[PDB]
Amino acid sequence: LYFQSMTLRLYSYWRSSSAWRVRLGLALKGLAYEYRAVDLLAQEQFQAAHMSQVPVLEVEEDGRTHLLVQSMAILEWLEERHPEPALLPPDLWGRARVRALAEHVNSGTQPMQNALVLRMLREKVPGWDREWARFFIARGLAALETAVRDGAGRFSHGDAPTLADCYLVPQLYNARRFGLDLEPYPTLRRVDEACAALAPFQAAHPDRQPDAPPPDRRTP
Amino acid sequence: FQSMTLRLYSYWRSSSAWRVRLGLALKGLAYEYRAVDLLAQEQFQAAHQARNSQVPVLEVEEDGRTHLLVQSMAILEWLEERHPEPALLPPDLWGRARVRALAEHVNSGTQPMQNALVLRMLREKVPGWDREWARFFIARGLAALETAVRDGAGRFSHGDAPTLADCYLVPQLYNARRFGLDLEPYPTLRRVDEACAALAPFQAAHPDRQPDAPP
Ligand SMILES: N[C@@H](CCC(=O)N[C@@H](CS[C@H](CC(=O)O)C(=O)O)C(=O)NCC(=O)O)C(=O)O
Ligand SMILES: N[C@@H](CCC(=O)N[C@@H](CS[C@H](CC(=O)O)C(=O)O)C(=O)NCC(=O)O)C(=O)O
Repeated sequence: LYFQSMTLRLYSYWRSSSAWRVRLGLALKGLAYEYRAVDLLAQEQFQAAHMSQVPVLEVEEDGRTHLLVQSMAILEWLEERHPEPALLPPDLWGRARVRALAEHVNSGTQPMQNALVLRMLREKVPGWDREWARFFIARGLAALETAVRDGAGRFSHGDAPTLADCYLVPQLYNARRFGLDLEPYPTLRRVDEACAALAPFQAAHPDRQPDAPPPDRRTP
Repeated sequence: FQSMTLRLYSYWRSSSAWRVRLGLALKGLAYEYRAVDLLAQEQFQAAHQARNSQVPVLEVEEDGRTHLLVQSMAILEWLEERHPEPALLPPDLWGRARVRALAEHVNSGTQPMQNALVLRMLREKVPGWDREWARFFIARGLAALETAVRDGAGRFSHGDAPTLADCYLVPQLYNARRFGLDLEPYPTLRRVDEACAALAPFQAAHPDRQPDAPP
């Protein structure tokens, strides 16, 4: 049953792009949740000098707890459980398109720049991790720019936000982090600007999260 | 009215394409097989900064319009929505989320690490690193997947019928074997793989049955 007293708890790190996607689905659906910070920096530093993954959406209903993992799985659950406002359109072609744009990020871009990948690159070849990240992010953004520019609306798919924007916006933030020039992706930059003006996008941004450090205490 | 026709751009040994071959076979859907010369393609990509594209692509024509569906997971979701029976997702919200997470552990969490471009770039910087990396990341993904699958598996990854989860698992185990990984540490994955292998659709989708497989 779609029991209505579910409470939600998100395990999140302020600048995790994977967690940010889920923050965006939650914000866009107008869903309240408890923020449970997971300090991935502390865990990295502790593990170095010698498991907890993000996102996890914990759903509690009357003494039963469900732990939902994988951003895409979590977002598809949100869309089934709370269908309005829809972040997938009702037509099947559009659904496939939106899922493909999400997957270009989910599977095609982010994994190549995740923190474990980058750490293992730069252990073998100092400095190369950031060059690698820029290469693979640029490749993913080029695929997106082409696939989006196709009959583009104001957003990645039509004239309202969808799951595709939930994946695009955090990925462009990571692109900027690594110093990738975004000049070649004008459609993506336009979409990013349209999203940035919306209250739910503002709410989900890293800088607004409970665990966000001030600017002068952030690593690159 | 032009009724729906399916054409799959595939390469016999591509795990991403195989996933979609499994969805199509499980649903009893005929399709035209369109072979892609992936090895020639990847040689070009490597020499040209991979600017040029991926399989699978499912080309669908209906009512005079053509749709090119990309990304295995998006294609498989479309097949499940467009042709519901037999179902490759469970009916209940919690089981759907579990099956999608299992699928994504492979789709986003294991296969990208071992993508031919990723391994070529490693191999260009440090010869042999590609093998070490693939083995590390596939084993890591499979270890996590074993734990997750064991909590909910029946005969198959989720309960007692095949689901999208098994469409991701089976090709990924075949790739693990290509990289020489011991599969002993994943007994649940192996038992599920064996249950799937016995089924006609899995047999039909396997690399060795495809038109582009070597003699
Ligand atoms: N495909 C998964 C990706 C999850 C993921 O990469 N999570 C990272 C957070 S995203 C972040 C990079 C980012 O901002 O994209 C990273 O740490 O890699 C993580 O939890 N790392 C800690 C760990 O595994 O122990 C998903 O979509 O949920
Ligand atoms: N997340 C995507 C993955 C697609 C993918 O990696 N496709 C590979 C084929 S899968 C294969 C590796 C495999 O067997 O997994 C590989 O050759 O990299 C491909 O077409 N590469 C050529 C290119 O990018 O130009 C999807 O699920 O469709």
